[PDB]
Amino acid sequence: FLGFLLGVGSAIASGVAVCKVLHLEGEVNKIKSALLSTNKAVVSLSNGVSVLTFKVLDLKNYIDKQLLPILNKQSCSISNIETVIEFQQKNNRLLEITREFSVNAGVTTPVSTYMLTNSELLSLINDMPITNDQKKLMSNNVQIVRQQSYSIMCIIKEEVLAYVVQLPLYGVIDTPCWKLHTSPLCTTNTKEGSNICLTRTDRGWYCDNAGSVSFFPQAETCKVQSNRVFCDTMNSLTLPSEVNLCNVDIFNPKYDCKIMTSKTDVSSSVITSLGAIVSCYGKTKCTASNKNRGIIKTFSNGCDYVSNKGVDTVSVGNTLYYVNKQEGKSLYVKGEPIINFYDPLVFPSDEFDASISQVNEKINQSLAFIRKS
Amino acid sequence: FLGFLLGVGSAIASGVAVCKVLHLEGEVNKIKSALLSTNKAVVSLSNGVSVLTFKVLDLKNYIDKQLLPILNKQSCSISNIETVIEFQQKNNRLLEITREFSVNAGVTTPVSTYMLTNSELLSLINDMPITNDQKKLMSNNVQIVRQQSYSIMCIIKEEVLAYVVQLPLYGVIDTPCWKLHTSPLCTTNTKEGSNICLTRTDRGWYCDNAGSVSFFPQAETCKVQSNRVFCDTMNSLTLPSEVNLCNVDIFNPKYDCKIMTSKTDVSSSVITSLGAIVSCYGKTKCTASNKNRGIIKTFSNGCDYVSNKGVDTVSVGNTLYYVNKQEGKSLYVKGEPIINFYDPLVFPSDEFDASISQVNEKINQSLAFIRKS
Amino acid sequence: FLGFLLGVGSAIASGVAVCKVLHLEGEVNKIKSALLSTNKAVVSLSNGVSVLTFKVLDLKNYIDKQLLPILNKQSCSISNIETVIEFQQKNNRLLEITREFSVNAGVTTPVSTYMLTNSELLSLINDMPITNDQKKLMSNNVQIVRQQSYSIMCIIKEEVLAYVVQLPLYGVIDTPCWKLHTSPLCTTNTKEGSNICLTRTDRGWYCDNAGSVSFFPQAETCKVQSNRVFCDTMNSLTLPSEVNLCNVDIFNPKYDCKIMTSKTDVSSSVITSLGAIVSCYGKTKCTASNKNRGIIKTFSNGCDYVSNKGVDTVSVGNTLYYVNKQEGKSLYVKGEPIINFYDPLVFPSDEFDASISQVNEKINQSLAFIRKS
Amino acid sequence: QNITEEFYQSTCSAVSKGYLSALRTGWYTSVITIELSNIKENKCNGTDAKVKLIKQELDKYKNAVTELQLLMQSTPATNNRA
Amino acid sequence: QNITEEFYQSTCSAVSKGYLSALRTGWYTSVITIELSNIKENKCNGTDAKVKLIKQELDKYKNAVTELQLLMQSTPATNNRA
Amino acid sequence: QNITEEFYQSTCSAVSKGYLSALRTGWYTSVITIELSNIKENKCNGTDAKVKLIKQELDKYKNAVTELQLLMQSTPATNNRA
Ligand SMILES: *[C@@H]1O[C@H](CO)[C@@H](O)[C@H](O)[C@H]1NC(C)=O
Ligand SMILES: *[C@@H]1O[C@H](CO)[C@@H](O)[C@H](O)[C@H]1NC(C)=O
Ligand SMILES: *[C@@H]1O[C@H](CO)[C@@H](O)[C@H](O)[C@H]1NC(C)=O
Repeated sequence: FLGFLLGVGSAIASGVAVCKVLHLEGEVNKIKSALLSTNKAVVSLSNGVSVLTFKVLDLKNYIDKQLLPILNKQSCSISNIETVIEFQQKNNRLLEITREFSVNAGVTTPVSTYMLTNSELLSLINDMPITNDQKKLMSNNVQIVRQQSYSIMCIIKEEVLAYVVQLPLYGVIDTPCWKLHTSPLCTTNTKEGSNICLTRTDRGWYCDNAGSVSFFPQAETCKVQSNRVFCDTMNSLTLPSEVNLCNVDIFNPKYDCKIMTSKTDVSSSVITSLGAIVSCYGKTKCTASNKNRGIIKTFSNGCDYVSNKGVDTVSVGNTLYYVNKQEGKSLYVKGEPIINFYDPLVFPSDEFDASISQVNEKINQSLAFIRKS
Repeated sequence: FLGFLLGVGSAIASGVAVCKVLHLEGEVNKIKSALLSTNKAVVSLSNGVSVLTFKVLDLKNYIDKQLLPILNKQSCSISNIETVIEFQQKNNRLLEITREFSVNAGVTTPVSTYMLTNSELLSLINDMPITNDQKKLMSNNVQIVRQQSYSIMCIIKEEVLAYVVQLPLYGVIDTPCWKLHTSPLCTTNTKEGSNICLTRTDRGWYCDNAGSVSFFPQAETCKVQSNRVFCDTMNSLTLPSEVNLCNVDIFNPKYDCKIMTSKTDVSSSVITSLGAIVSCYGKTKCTASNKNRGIIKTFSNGCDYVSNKGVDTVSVGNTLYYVNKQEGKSLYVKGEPIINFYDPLVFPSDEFDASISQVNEKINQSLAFIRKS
Repeated sequence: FLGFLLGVGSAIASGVAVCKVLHLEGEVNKIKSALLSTNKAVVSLSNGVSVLTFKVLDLKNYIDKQLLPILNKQSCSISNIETVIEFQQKNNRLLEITREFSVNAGVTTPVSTYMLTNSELLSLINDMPITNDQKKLMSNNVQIVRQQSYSIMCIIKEEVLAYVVQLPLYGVIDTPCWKLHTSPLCTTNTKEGSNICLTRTDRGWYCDNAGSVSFFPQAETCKVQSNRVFCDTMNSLTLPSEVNLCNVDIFNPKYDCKIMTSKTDVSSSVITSLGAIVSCYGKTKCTASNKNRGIIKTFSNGCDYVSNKGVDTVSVGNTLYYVNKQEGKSLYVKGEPIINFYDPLVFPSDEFDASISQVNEKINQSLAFIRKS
Repeated sequence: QNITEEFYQSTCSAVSKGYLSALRTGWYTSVITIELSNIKENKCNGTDAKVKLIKQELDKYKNAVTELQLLMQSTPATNNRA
Repeated sequence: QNITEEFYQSTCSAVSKGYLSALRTGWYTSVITIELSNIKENKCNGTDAKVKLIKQELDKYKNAVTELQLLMQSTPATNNRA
Repeated sequence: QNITEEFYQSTCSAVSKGYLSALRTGWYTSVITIELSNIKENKCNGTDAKVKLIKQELDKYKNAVTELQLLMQSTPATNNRA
């Protein structure tokens, strides 16, 4: 929800600065030299950036040493298909890299196999100035490293093609993360509408990071494997650790908990890691079923939860949800719905991006006029 | 607009559960056996899911029976290019499936041709436990079936590669659908600003489904052919059939019609199925033209409509819109703009996600203080 | 921010109308004839649209004149691989175009190389009825022309495959553009919360166009090269030129400046073209550093700016931003923060999509009750 | 001058100036064609490996046409409403 | 009738009628398999160009398997929460 | 323990606990190169089919370079502002 609150930055800005340097004055020859003896070499830029350079595919030594005698004539008398196939094969990668840059106006993401192969990528990781453990992490999650990487087209100066592959660095590893799932909380009165709602807006991923908590408002941006949560700090907000108070106590003074108000009595379900939150309102059919046994729980009006244990499916109206079948324990923490603490009249029904105290100020303000007048 | 109101679920959760089963204990051999006699076979999982299995591409019997005699030496004396080309061709699909999974971290959508070809897909449809009519529908809309499908990478256990293709089931067919297009309704006073607006927020696709109406708030999510509307019920809200009252009567007691308020006197056009809605305000040039004849209608300030009949284009300020050229009749239903019923002072100008009664409560509340004080 | 304010239209509606004409009655033969003598020809449709037609790839004259003698037997006695390779090569494009349409349900964007190659595209541009200068622009920005183009599958009538490539026309060129970056403005009181915020909502691209200003609310939609800004007028709003008053004077009577209010005291940075805006609030670490030298500026609570000159990085909490290294001068325009002009009580804290006067009306309204009661 | 920027302290906003427009106004509709052939399943014993590759690629071409033919009906989308 | 439209002047809204549904309700899970081989790095001098192309494509197949094998562990994503 | 969940009845929210971070903080810029050749349109009669395929693929390589050369100027995008 809170996605609009995020700042802005250019992801490719570091890789772009490497292109600026690769142009002047010239530096292309500096790396062409370094890549004559080996297919891979570390190079220090005049800028002073120590950059790992790779000679993936050498078309020069193939066209010059295998195709050039045939065309520097005369008459192309000698030829063989075992060379036409070998050339078609060799050339393809350049053709496929060229295809990719032509649609993505010289900046691709994820970094494709043609841009950098698995063996090339795993070698690049293993030759990076990173921790022994950090190398293992990246190698075991290449699929993610590719999705979090960028490929920037740079230049074709003198006899050379250069494109910058910009790979992630994980400065925060093995710190505790948690996912907060929120759904609307509404009064369950027997009337047409005339119901008041409240929804926690703070839904998203949360990670302890440098004494604060990194908040990912659009949980849709993070990639998750098993325990492992892969995020980009650019898609975060850095909040005080007291943000976690809103879970146990939303009325705490230490942190003003982000909520939104409505009269939108709409039914829905949120599928969590280990269960399902059901926001059931009106004349809606809200159910949790097991494949073989059928309906195992019928949800009453209000907000409830069901654990994945022995539940495969949750149905809210005409919508069917498959619950995640992950092994883990869940805890129901019984409590009086926060919405019951509010007088319907004098309660501010249209706060789009509010908080507990904002709502409480508005309640007093409105209340005072009725009493003072 | 109302997209934020939707619930959450995992689309691949069913296909993921098939991967869990395909791993244990082992079940890979159970299907390897079943796919020795035929290239396609129905298999019942220990789970008891009856799953259609397909042996698309058999690289074993090609490498073992055509390439193995050459390399189980010695000396690779015998060789022929008619075999190098045949192998390059055969291998490519595995290479192209591997490419796809490497960027999409093992989950692709739409399901590509390399993942499942048209002949394979049309055969899969024709061997599904679905209605005679339902088979025709899917076969005639393969392009859609592909966009609504998922391909999940599973495992490579013993000599086998398995990936799950998860295809849609259309439990609701041939039920009436309708698309609601909304635009802002504003007062047209000759002043700088000081105008009040209202916009129906309920824009989207609507389908009668099981006694209720399935509402698709982001009409951008549905795929449409001709008459046919293809939707995913996960992108819906299930509303009472009385939601259709807001069209004919927005003031009806039976349903509280979702509206939003502003003082945002901004010009725009919405291109409908058979015409164009024009919200013309301020000093804006709002026009409807025919290619050959030029300007055929000049819109006055306020919200109006023009039918596609003899209209190719609609221009609102510096923006040109091409109207849809579909054959169909449209009906102008004359009525006093709902915004004229509101006293500008005492009218709540910033309701982001409201409804008629919410607005009416706020109007009374504010009105009472002026009268009672 | 203001993206929801945009109108709606169908981009492919013009190209779709060409498909309707290409079907009847028949018109396919009219173009088959015209494309017998040349591989490229201008054709006037019965509709009267003068459309450039291209015969890219002629599979008929290859299968009929090079493969047909072999299969119109008998016995396929004569054959050669130099023909199997030539055919595989020739056929591939049709196969790759077919792949593309199968996933994109017959409508692709960007227009791929297989759909239209660079040499084909550059020739198409050079044969269009456009200005000498307009030809240069498009040819120098093909990567953009591709991203702004659509490829619509049409028909395979009699011996022919036709797909419409719909290319942009730039009716507005070399007019001044500017980008407005906004960040939240908040009070910096030493209390837990109890702070009031304000944010300019008008962020986006702005271009002078036909006496008005074309506003692109989602600056994320525009493609930029160097000076050059490429936009689609469909993603714009057409505003009076007085919108630029909000920059120099947000309190001006001529235009009601779009702002939003909150109590959301959240830290962030916005990376601009030539610097960085820092919105620093609470206990957040807000800094600007140089690679070699480290921290060069520590931001105090409130909204500030730092120019890219000698700054490579900006850090707001746990988030690092790379500043753009573009050469250009920036100007700090000192001024009293607009939020200091507001009494915290009686200030409307939750205006999601407001403006200066809306806020000012609300302030008076609330103020009057306290005074009159 | 060229690219220049002004930061407004009072509003917490900055304007980047010095850009030139290239705004899409119209459209140019071009008809791209591929001239194909209408051979029919020819039948031959030809067990030759060079022929079977030609038979393999010819099936690929034939299926592509059938695919594209099925791809037509109905008319395009285009997922509107935003 | 078929496609018809009604414009409501009072609400600034229009309803397009005459459509038929095809709403995704369930799912059909199919297991697609590729039967592969388990050869081991065979060693031969074979300097022949026809062989080295076969050696080149065989390495491509072997690497693809290794890639797909590494692609497994852990289980899929799928970037939820909207 | 590992993955655990707590549902808060009073707030209609649930927290999934037991995860470990891998947050992208920095960037590693690597320069990937392709060493190419600078042949010039060689002219030969060579009507040989094996040669014309080599001539066909050589044109593909030459055009790719020209494409990539045209692809440079100006510098990258990247569609910012969110
Ligand atoms: C309003 O709530 C505050 C707590 O924030 C309380 O101190 C005050 O007494 C309430 N209104 C009054 C003073 O009547
Ligand atoms: C406010 O509107 C309601 C209708 O919902 C009406 O019953 C009431 O009379 C109005 N305010 C009053 C009571 O003055
Ligand atoms: C409210 O502000 C307006 C300016 O728009 C001013 O004319 C008026 O005097 C203020 N309230 C009053 C009248 O006390």
